[PDB]
Amino acid sequence: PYISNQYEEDAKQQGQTINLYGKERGLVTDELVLKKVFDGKYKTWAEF
Amino acid sequence: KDPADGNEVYATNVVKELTEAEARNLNSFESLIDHNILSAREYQSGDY
Amino acid sequence: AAAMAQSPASLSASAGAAAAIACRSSQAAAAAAAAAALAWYAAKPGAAPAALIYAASAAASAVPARFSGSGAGTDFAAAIAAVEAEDAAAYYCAQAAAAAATFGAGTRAEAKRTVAAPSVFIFPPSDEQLKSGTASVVCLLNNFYPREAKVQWKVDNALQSGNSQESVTEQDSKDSTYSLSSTLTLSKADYEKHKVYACEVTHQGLSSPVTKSFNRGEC
Amino acid sequence: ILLYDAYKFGDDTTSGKATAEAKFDSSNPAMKNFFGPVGNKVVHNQHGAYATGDGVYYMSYRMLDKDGAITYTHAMTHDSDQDIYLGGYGRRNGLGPEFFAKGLLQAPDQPSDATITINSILKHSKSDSTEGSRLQVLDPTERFQ
Amino acid sequence: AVALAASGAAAAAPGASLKLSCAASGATAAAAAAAWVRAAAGKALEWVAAIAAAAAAAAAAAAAAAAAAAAISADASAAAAALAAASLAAADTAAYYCAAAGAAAAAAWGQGTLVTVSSASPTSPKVFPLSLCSTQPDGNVVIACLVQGFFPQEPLSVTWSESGQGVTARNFPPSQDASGDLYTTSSQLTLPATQCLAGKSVTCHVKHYTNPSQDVTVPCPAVPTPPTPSPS
Amino acid sequence: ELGPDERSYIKDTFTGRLIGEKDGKNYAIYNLKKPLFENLSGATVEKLSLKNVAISGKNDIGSLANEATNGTKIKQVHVDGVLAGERGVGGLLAKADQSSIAESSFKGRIVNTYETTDAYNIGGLVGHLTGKNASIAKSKATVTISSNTNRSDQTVGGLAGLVDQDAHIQNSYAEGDINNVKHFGKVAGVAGYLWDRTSGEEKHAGELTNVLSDVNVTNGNAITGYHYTGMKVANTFSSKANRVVSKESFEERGTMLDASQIVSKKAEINPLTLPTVSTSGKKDSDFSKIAHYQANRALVYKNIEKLLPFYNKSTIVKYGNLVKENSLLYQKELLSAVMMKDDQVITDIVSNKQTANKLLLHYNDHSSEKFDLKYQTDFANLAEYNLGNTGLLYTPNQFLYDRDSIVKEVLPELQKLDYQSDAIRKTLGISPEVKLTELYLEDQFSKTKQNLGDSLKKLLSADAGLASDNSVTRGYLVDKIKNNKEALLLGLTYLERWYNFNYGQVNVKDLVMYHPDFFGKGNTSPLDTLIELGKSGFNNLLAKNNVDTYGISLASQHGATDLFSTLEHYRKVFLPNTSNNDWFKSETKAYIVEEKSTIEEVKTKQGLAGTK
Repeated sequence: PYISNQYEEDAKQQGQTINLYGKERGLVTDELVLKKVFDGKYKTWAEF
Repeated sequence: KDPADGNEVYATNVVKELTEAEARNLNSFESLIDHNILSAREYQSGDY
Repeated sequence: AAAMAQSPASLSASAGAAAAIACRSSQAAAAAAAAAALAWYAAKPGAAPAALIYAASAAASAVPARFSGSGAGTDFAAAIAAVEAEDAAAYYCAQAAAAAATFGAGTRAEAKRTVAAPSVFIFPPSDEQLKSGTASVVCLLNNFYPREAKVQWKVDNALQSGNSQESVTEQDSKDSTYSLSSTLTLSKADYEKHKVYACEVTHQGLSSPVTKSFNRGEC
Repeated sequence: ILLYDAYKFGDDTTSGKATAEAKFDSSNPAMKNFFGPVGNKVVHNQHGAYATGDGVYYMSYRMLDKDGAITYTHAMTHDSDQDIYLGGYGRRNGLGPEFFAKGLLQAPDQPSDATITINSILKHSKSDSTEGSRLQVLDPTERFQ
Repeated sequence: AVALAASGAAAAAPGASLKLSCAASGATAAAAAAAWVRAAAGKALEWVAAIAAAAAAAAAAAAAAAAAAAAISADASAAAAALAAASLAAADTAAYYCAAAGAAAAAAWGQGTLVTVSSASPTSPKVFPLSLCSTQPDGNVVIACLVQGFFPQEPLSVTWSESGQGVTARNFPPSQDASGDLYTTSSQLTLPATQCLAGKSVTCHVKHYTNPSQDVTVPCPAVPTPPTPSPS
Repeated sequence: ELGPDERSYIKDTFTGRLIGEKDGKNYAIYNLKKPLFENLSGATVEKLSLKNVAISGKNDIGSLANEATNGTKIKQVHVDGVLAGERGVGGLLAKADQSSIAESSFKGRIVNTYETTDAYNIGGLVGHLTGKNASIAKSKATVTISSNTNRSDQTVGGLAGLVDQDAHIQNSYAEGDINNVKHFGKVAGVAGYLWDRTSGEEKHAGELTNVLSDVNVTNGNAITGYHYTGMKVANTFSSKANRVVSKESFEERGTMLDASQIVSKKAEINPLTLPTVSTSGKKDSDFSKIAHYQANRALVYKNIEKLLPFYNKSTIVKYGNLVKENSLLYQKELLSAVMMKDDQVITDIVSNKQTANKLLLHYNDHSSEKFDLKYQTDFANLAEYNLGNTGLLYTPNQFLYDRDSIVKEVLPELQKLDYQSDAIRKTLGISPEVKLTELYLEDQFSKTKQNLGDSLKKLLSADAGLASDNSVTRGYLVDKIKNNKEALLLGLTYLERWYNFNYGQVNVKDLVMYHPDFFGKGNTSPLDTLIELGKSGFNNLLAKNNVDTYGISLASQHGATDLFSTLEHYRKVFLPNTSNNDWFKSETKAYIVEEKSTIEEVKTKQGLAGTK
């Protein structure tokens, strides 16, 4: 999840779009990766 | 800014020498993690 | 050929404004051909000119302007009224009274719109033409408005003048924008003299300066 | 995916791996009877290895030397990290091709290297003097099941 | 028929009339005629010579400057226009299209030819393919072939092998060289990212002066990153 | 008589303004060797048929004509034969400008494997469709077209290429195979580059309607090469077939072949009703109505016809009645090969007196059966042999003519040649700038020039059956070997260089270069294929295109589909009961090292010959 943007579509549905080669695509942010891999365990990378 | 994609959301890591005002505030071990400090023994002082 | 002057040199239409064309001819367009001695021809740079109307009494198929354009005498004034982005080229008027064409004139019916930013491109050393020794570096910026764009050339942090060549393409009807490509001719030894070449373009649309920097051998 | 070698052949007089790129007219039997007939003009610069996406080419690192596999894993990671090593999804939008290779998903450059890597190729027994400062995995196929 | 072709261009001896023939098809003298227009290119432009209908026995009024410098010959078998244009001056060279000038009788249509008259002879044009030093914009790809020391500008056609929907190919106007007054021109074209695959090769299609086309392979491939691991 | 460089037989710009064969039965112009008409203009050719077309030209080639300039109503035109070009190939017309072709057909090979680098529009039916009223209606093209694009502007399109300016292909088929070597060009089964040089308005590009193409296209699309948003194809169809993982870049349509048959207005002509001329037309060898004809042994008669060529039907049936049921002669049999202890002897007149040891019969079941041969009832006109205890008679397919009269004449001229000379550079399509370093045949050229006697004697032995004592036929052979000496030597060097690998103790350097009937199709002559391979061009003889050269020159003549199929076939005939990969590892000299992974699952999966 951290390096393979498999959570990209989720980002697009929530928001965080990015213009890649002239097309709207999902932007996988570290906040999304943290909220998806460890939803209830942590809230900030410092906490992790 | 990157030549491939127009968006500037991509981040590049930069290592710099911390100021004295930040140095005195590093008393807590937790602060090392929070103030984002890394050892200089093997990492160069230039921007990556 | 006497009527080499067309009313104005360049007249701009603001995306539907529709510029008015009214050329003046030394010979009076009054001829006994049972029609006014005036007609309008619009020609884009490249292809041969096409007559919009014949003798200012009828309108040809797919006319650029729906409004009629009938003129009499040496000087005639007409308004296209209907305006299209595609119609951005020189137009020549030929009298139907005699078999002669007033070439060398034309009207530049330019166009006014929001100053869209013009893209800037920088092109690196090329293996082809190395044998000739006339090393040339080209930076390209097209579809950028205003119509007049200032170009500069900087080599090794030094301004370059005279050697640099600037060419302006005809305005595209679809985008109503002007693109100018800078061509530079230098000797092989001259290329060796400056390590880095930088292209800078200044436009009314972008207050901040825009330039492209490239280093020889860095592809 | 093919792994062509350099085409930089070496005569018996050359001290080390010679850097004479062959020009496809070389008398060397390999160029005349195989590599030249299967034409594959490669850039062949003096040092480095690159993976064209559909293959891997060694220009400096010899494929048979022990340092050939440490470059083999790097080149393979660049060649197939879009639908093989990853779960099936492409690379991240920001990370480039050199991110998923030198730092991660590559065998270490040296055994005594003080880097966080996974020794997936080189199998070195404790018999060698390399046991001093091993700082890595002893056996790759044994440890990872 | 409505097809015409120019000829005899780009090398007219100074002080000698040049001949240009338009290959008109099924042209009728009564309802159609052939004319040569001095529209030239970006300079002082006037008029050349235009022919009358067959019922007029190929006789028409001509400009005083045009008169005695241009010769017109009409042949029924030839079915085209022969320009007998005389005492060719240095600034005389320009562009003329051979077609009926909106004649009331009937309409015959047009093309034109470009010739350059100078002491220096019709040097072959040279075109070279340049890869982009900086990365191209999202989706669109920018590749260009530069023409240097090419002669004559008219008539020269530059085309790109690959063709794509909504392709952009800005055309750059001839520019005089610092030495020898050589024409300068270049071709730029943009195509979708999907259209140009990695490793794909594009060749510029440029004609210096009605001569066999030459191709120089240009770079449109996006193949990136050459591995350079260091063993320390 | 073909002009030395004549473009076409009829040089007139408009021809056959009304050429119709409606008189009586349909009539066909057999053996065309150049375009029938140089150009066309408002001329309507209808009900014309071409049966054996072998047109080859440097310039654009068109079976019927090279260019239809205006309103040429081609109709009911069926063309069959092999077409080979370089600067551009066309099925019927290399370029149709403002011309419509309706209810036409095509069924022949189209080869453009030359290494040319230009903008050509090769198509199985028409090369370029540029007219506004231009249309292709109710047409069909069974084109096994093969070409090498090696550039983006090329277009190989089966039914048509570069359809432009509103030309519409309506109710057309395309059932052949397209084999572009690389994917650089825009190659597709039923249309090529539908887009136009001028702005691509959805209407200005082109139009397709009710079209079907079940063509085994490789490296390309199945319908349209260049696909965009405003696609103007209206209805397209493609029967499911291997696309060799399918690209799946083309529209998917259903089967129900019965519905597919209705799409074509005219299915076929076949009648030709005009029923005479041809050389391969008579295969009887009319076994029925013979004195001892039996019904159950009918196939056996055919199975013995390959053993006794140039013999009466009475002798054929008499020797077929002697065949027993225990023998393996009750399966379909292809042509046999005489071998002297695994040597593949071809020169008969030298080895006819010596008792050839073995005769290898190759059955249609890909089974090899070795019989003993002894020189029995020997004749001076035609050698004969016996087959074991069965008593069957075998004879070679050669009349044992005086080869020395041809050798002593053609050998000295063939000997005085050089690899870096001007004759070879002229035979090849090479300008004096480029070098011949990409052929890699210099050493093999010198070798084949040294021992030219053996190869040349083998060639004459299989090229033709000379039943003539008069020197006219030997003079014809001498002229055919002398007029194309450079091409003959180049083909003989190429076929010997890349085809000399052994199947155990059998070298196929003699069974591939010569003996073209080993897989059936005995009609082709080993001398004609050598000439066709020599003058094929510099790109076809190139070393990099050794896999595509077979599909163009050797294939469709030896009776095989591809080079790898031929290799697998030969592995079945000789060295049977062994995996082809094992034969590869045993035959080649490259040190092959294979390592199966330690996991039992992948170790069991890797062993299977299955691809991937």
